[PDB]
Amino acid sequence: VRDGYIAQPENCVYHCFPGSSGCDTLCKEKGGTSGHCGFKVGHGLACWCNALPDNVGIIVEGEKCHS
Amino acid sequence: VRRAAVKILVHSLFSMLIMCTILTNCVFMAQHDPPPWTKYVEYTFTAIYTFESLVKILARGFCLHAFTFLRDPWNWLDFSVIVMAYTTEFVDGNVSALRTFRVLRALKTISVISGLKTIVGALIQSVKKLADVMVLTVFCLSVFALIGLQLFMGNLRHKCVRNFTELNGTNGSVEASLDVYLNDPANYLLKNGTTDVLLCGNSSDAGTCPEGYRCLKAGENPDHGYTSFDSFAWAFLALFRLMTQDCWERLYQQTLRSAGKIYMIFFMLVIFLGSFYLVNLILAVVAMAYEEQNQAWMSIKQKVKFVVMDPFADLTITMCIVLNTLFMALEHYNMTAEFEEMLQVGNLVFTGIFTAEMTFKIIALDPYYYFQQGWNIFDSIIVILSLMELGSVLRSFRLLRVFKLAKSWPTLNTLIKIIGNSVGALGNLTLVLAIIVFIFAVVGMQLFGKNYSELRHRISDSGLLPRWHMMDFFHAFLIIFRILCGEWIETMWDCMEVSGQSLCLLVFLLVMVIGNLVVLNLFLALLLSSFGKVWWRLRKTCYRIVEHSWFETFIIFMILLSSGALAFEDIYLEERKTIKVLLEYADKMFTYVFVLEMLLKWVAYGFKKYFTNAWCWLDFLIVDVSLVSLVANTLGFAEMGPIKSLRTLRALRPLRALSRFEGMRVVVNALVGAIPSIMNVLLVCLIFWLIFSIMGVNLFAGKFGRCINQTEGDLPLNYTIVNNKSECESFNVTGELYWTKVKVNFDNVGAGYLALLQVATFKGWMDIMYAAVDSRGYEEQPQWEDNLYMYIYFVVFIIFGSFFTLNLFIGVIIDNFNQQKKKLNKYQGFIFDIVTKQAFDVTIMFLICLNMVTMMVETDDQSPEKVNILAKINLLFVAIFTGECIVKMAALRHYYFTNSWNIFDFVVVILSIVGTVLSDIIQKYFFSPTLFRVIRLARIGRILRLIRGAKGIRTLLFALMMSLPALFNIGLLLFLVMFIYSIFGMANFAYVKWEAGIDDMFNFQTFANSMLCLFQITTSAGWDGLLSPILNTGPPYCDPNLPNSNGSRGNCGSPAVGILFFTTYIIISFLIVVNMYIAIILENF
Repeated sequence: VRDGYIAQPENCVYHCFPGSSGCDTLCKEKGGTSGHCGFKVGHGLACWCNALPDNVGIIVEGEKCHS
Repeated sequence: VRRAAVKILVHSLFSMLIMCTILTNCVFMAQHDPPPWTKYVEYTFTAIYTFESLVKILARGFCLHAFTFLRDPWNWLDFSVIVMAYTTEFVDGNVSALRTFRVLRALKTISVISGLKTIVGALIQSVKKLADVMVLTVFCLSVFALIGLQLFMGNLRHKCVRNFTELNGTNGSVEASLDVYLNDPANYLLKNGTTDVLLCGNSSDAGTCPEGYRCLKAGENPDHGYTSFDSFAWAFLALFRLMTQDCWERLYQQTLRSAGKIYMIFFMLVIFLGSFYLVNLILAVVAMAYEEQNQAWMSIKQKVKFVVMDPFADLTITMCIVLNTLFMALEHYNMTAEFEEMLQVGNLVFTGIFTAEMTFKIIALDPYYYFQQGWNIFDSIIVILSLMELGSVLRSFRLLRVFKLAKSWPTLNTLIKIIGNSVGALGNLTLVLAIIVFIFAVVGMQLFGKNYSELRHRISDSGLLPRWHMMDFFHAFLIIFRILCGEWIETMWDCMEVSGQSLCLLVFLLVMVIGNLVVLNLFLALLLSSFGKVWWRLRKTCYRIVEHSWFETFIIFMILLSSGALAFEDIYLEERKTIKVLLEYADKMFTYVFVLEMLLKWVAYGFKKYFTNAWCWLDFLIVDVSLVSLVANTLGFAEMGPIKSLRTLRALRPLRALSRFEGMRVVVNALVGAIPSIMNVLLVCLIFWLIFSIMGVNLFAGKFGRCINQTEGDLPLNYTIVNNKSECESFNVTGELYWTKVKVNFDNVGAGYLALLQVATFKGWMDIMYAAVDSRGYEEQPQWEDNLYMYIYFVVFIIFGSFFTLNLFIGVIIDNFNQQKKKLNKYQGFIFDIVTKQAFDVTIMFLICLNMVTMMVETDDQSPEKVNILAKINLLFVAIFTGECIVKMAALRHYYFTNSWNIFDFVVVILSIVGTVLSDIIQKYFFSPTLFRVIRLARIGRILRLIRGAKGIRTLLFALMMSLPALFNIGLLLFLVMFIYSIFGMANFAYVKWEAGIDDMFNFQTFANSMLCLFQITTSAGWDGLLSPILNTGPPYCDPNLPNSNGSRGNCGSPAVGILFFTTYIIISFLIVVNMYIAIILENF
């Protein structure tokens, strides 16, 4: 469907850490499997865990990461 | 032969011949579309110029002449006109590309006069010397342009599009997406009473649209597409405009509407710094010029004897001219017939006295020898003119007699010297300015004349000629003259609409740069040339408490708190009931604490000691006004008479703060200390302005009135339905036609003085002028251009009334201040080895320089791919700097410690690094996250100090740094004045009809709003706009009685106070800024 990093309303990211124990709890709650965090160009460091439906938000592009 | 050519060339019939040839060419070139009949003299001119060139070549007398004799640049120009005329005539095929060059001849007079060569050469030398300061300046503008770009990128696009975007336009080929949300400005809203699309905004502070209107960002660019902040090139232009303050009030209102009220600081930072920079850059430029200078039958005989011996007639005669001048002053718009008849008689009576004196003067003295004295000759000329006038500029000949006071007045004589000096010793410079304006006027006309005429519908609001255009030579001179004033941007958009951006920018900027450079040089030249036991116990304790620091500080905090109370005294007080009761409770406490403070001072030093200080008297007056208001409330008989007025006067509470602040106290004392010196000069300006206002009244009283029907809002057909004021009344069967005079006009001498001020300051002059130069008759409606030649009066006024007086004013201030002063670890080893080399530092600069280019390339919504690429580069760059700073942080053990700037570099990168990571909420809350990265550019300035080669930058940098502390101090006083005025303004100007400068966002209604209007007015921008709503009283434009929430009824503003409020404010700010910029500068050097 529509997949992405750990998102945050309206559409930006949530925060990982230099390590494995960054934000595993929230993203595994959202319905994620994988784990690692990579910078989102222009929008900030984010931790991708995969297989996310459209129920929780994702990284969406096109204009800016706005409020 | 060669001998004969040399003999005939240096002959002096030649200089007059060629000069005459250029001069007739001027008069023919200035013509637009000359009739072919007289016109084809052109190739005869070609003959005279070719003949001259031939003579020059022959006089040098061989083939090497064109190698060793015509090396001179000014002759390359002659060869240019020759080859160009021949290329235009002998061959073609004619797309008219070359005919533009004909002006090149006009510089030949600069080639023939032996002085204009010297002057233009020295001027171009000076241009060459102002190079490095201009590079520093363009860099500063680049930096701030980026700042403005990233702050308001595309923000100036925002437009209140009609709420639409309903649903399923599939997608957007319907008006009733980007098709209609963009190219249907029938979807947008125009600002109130203007043809200008309304901006808007998402931010709470930013102005918002009316219900049913949506604030979308998709539209064409703002005014005309030439002021958009988005993209670096356009950002550089907008900032340049802010730096020179040319019509920046219009831009500032636009951006503050889109971005929000909170971005004012940007403009405040730019206007305050930019003007301070411009003043410093002019000062540096001025120093270079100064540096250059540094580097360098029985019965009749008996009768005559008696009169000549006994004099004593100047005292009586001087009084007569003073009275005469005051006599003509009485003339106003509607003098009664008896008075009108009486006024004429006085002039006739006055003329006889002067004529009689002239006759006596010639006989008593020598008719041939004594009369020759220059002063007497000019005096006689006035007398004959007056006789000629009696034998509407005809009656203004008498006004020249006011200058007779110069012998008895030290300062008027000084101004006379300046006018005389301009055409005298410094007369050569004046001529160059005249010729340069001419070259530009014909160059401008030749290049854009066809365009202005062909495409007038584009430039003009209605189907009529645009007010300012270059099609006519006279009109071209006005535009060139206007550019000298500093109002270049308004006209530049108009030429660009017809001409195209490429050409207009090259010439207008050239005119702006060249015209200002010569005008500044001429202006500066004139300036240089011009030069029991219980009682005892009580005294001890009271003296001690006042002396104690905490008590003094407590009062200082109290005054600031007291000042704060005034801020909440705006129109929203009824809504804010909780605060309202507190303010009332507070007011009483404030009055008491200050009165207690006053009594305490008396006990400590005694009445005699306390009263000696001026500040104590100042403190006393403020507490008395409050106490008087307080006693009136307690004693009864409230809400009557002038009690409201006493309440408005408590806006002077901030003044008490000046006494206890050491910075505010020193500046205030210096400003008032120099007031006596300023005062005599003000009289000279008043006298000089008096001549113009009186002259203006003869020329314009009653001519200005002109309104039409209420629906239109502008004058009716002049030669058609209404032609006269009397005719207007006859046709007023409907209530629609109101005959209303323009707000600011010369109808009275006092009214004339106000009108001159607007013209003198160059703000609001356009409305004064259009009413003035369209004047048709004494009571007749103004025709579109009828009586167009009046602009001459304003040009004459502007050159003499404002430019000379300001120069005189600057000179006396400079003179007064001078006299006043006079009167009184393998890796560690490697970094350590390589840190010293110059190249390593250079690499960082190149990356930073590259980074500047990376930010310089971004427009608004450039590309989906481009933003990602730019972002990747931007992300790479932040990492590069962080990596670089950390590795070099400890090259040496004390490396971080050695340089402060290196430590500062870590702070910007850490702020920047967190920004990207925390970017989710930062863009909305902060100005922008990308804006922080522009701080790295400022690091480049460090290299400027390092470079050995240019000393020009150092002077500008040193001047700014030395004078940096004082800018803050004047700025504080300015703010205090702004604070005082807004409070004064809030009581008086609340509920003023929203017309002109007062829109919805900029009002005097609230303190937040009042500060914005006052801030713009400090630099005089928009003062004319703000004043206009205040001035009008009564319909059609205003409403006499409209219910208001406060007791003040109706939306009309009071004229006596309104004129008083703005004019004093405009002058007070001018004195605060001029004295303080000048005092600091004089002290510094």
